[PDB]
Amino acid sequence: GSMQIFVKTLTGKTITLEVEPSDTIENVKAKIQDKEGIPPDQQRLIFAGKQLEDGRTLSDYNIQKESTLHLVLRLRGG
Amino acid sequence: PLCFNCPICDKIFPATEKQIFEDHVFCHSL
Ligand SMILES: [Zn+2]
Repeated sequence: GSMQIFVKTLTGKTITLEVEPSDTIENVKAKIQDKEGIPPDQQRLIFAGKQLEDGRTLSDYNIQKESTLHLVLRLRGG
Repeated sequence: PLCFNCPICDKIFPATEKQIFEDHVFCHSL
């Protein structure tokens, strides 16, 4: 079931995560918070030229095995 | 070309991973 994905920063390191296609974008941000200490409200996740909405799943966005997403950091905006 | 260069930050990306490069350049806009 599960699979690994990567989350790249703009100019730093890359994060490796273990996920399932049924995982929501909100879950993935939780997993980053677990591995890096970044709250989800400070995280924009990007894939294929757009930011990803929290309540949608990876399979929803056609995110597959070994895909690389991008993490752009932010302050909490409302 | 073997590699691409980000036109904004000068990071180098292998040309074979084109979605990842394009996403990187997109993320500058954000
Ligand atoms: Zn760049």
